[PDB]
Amino acid sequence: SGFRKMAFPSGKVEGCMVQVTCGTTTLNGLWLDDVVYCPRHVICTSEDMLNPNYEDLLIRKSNHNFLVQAGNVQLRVIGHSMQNCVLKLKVDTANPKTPKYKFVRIQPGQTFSVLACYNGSPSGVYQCAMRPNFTIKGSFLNGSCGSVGFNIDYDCVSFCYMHHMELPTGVHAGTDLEGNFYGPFVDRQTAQAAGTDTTITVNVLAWLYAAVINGDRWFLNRFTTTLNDFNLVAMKYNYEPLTQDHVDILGPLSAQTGIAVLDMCASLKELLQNGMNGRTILGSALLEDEFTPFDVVRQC
Amino acid sequence: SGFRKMAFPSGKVEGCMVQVTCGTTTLNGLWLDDVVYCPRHVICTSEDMLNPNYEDLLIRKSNHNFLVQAGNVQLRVIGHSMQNCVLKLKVDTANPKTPKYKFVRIQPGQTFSVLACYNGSPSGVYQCAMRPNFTIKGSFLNGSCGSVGFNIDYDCVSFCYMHHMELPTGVHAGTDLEGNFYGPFVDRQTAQAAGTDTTITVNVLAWLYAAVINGDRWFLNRFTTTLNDFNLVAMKYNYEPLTQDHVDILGPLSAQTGIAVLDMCASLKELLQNGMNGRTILGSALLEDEFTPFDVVRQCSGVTF
Ligand SMILES: CN[C@H](C(=O)Nc1cncc2ccccc12)c1ccc(Cl)c(Cl)c1
Ligand SMILES: CN[C@H](C(=O)Nc1cncc2ccccc12)c1ccc(Cl)c(Cl)c1
Repeated sequence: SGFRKMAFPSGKVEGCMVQVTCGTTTLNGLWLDDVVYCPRHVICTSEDMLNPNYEDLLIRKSNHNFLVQAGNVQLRVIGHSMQNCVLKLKVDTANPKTPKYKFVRIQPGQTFSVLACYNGSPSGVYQCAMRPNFTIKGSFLNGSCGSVGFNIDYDCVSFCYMHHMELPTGVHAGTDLEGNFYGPFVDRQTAQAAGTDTTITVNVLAWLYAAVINGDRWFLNRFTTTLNDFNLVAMKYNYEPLTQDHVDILGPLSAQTGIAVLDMCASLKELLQNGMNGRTILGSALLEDEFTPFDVVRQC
Repeated sequence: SGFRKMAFPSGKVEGCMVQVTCGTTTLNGLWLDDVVYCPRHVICTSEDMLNPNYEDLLIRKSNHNFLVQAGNVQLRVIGHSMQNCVLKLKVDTANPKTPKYKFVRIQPGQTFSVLACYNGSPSGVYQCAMRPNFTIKGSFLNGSCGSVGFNIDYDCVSFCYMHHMELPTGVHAGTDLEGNFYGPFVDRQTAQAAGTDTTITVNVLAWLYAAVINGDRWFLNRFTTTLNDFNLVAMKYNYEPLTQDHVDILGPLSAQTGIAVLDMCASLKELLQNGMNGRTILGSALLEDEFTPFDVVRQCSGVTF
């Protein structure tokens, strides 16, 4: 019993964190095999940030401009290339702690663990979701760029995010491990703003199922609803519309608790109209949307 | 920016998790040097648990009854002894991944990271607080016993908790790494209940400072209060009393934000009597009490491990 926001054990990712320094900029790098991945903005100065030509700046760099440090050992950069917004530094030593890994691009609503690092040293691990507006609500300070988001499948680390920047509202933007940004963001100091964020409806529903599995039932009702009637109410509360894919994904939890998806949807509709009336669900006074259906099944 | 419930990196602890099997029971063990620590109830069956004489049960066990597995390698148990509610299995091989470590007993209000394990395999990490009633509001399924709680201080792991059981309300009880239970709990299948829990006041204050550091400041007011007036109001809302030690510990945060502790106490006093008025603090509608003052400083300053 119990329900917690739970991150994956970060050990397999800690053994990959290194420090990458280019000139006056120091950030984190992900050392996998003989390659160190890091945000390409490490090659930027003060002048080339509003409108940098990364292809031009990288052509001017030599292997000896990059200083890579893994623990108390300096790694030798023998090559450099750019893949989208990620810089790839070939090194003359393969990481002996390289776990089994994949690079995966996730969709909004998906969750992952973040290993926040500073100077190649892991400082904390927390759980995040890719917001529908493609930002993440992380906890990051200056020097955290290059910190990675990941999930663990048995023994395999799926790297899904690399931290690049903080937007003016305090939310964070980054890329997958192939350097493609999540969202309409660019690694330029140009005026950027996250779109209005919305609630991940399928995740709220999965969390309501987790609460039922844990013995919370006060929010349940005898109503059901149509998917269309639910979406029309949900959207007035800035909730994402629920698709037939989401209803199918909630199937196992529905079978486990004996509460049909559209029956749980009607309970969600009531919570939105009423509020919690001084009550909590799983120790929370707000509806939690950072637990996917797969997270709930895994944890329960 | 941002404020998250954040656990310590669990890597140094993952390299110590092993599987301990005794008869039909399989749980987790903590392998440090040539010793594997695990809950002493691993030697019990369902019948033994009702009224267990652990000293008598352990005397009947031989080293070969314990099956220890580190990854897919079996460790050979060359000795066994009991220290309070923890069983210590001497093995022939010292853990090469043994980090710098200490065994520490924590106080209520203190926080720590839990590496939840099943069959000696780490499955998740989360941050939690030792409640004033000495339970932890964890997330544990069957097989999680032997999962450990820890903090990291520089490059030293301080092991502070080992999971033993789940109480009828769904909250959890365990011991320090010397086998002494936190709280008035016993490792026997008997009627047990956690005492009425209270809020960790010093932690709520630290979290209010974290919110101010993050720009969330609607709850601040012009008022201050005496420590005595604050504690009289706090006592009525099931909040732990705030001591002069707590006021001193909140000092650096008071200096950083420009909000004196008793000034923040007057904000908390109003929040308790009037509520949040439909507003949130750090995206939460409840006052969060599982971040210590040190956790807030560490997170809002980027200390690494
Ligand atoms: C110097 N790196 C920053 C950046 O946002 N860096 C940070 C990352 N995370 C949190 C931070 C909190 C406070 C201050 C900086 C933080 C930056 C600025 C603009 C662009 Cl376009 C890019 Cl790619 C990067
Ligand atoms: C076999 N260990 C169980 C126990 O409570 N085991 C669990 C520990 N954590 C979470 C659980 C969730 C669901 C089911 C079991 C869980 C047990 C029973 C009574 C006593 Cl007195 C003791 Cl010491 C141990």
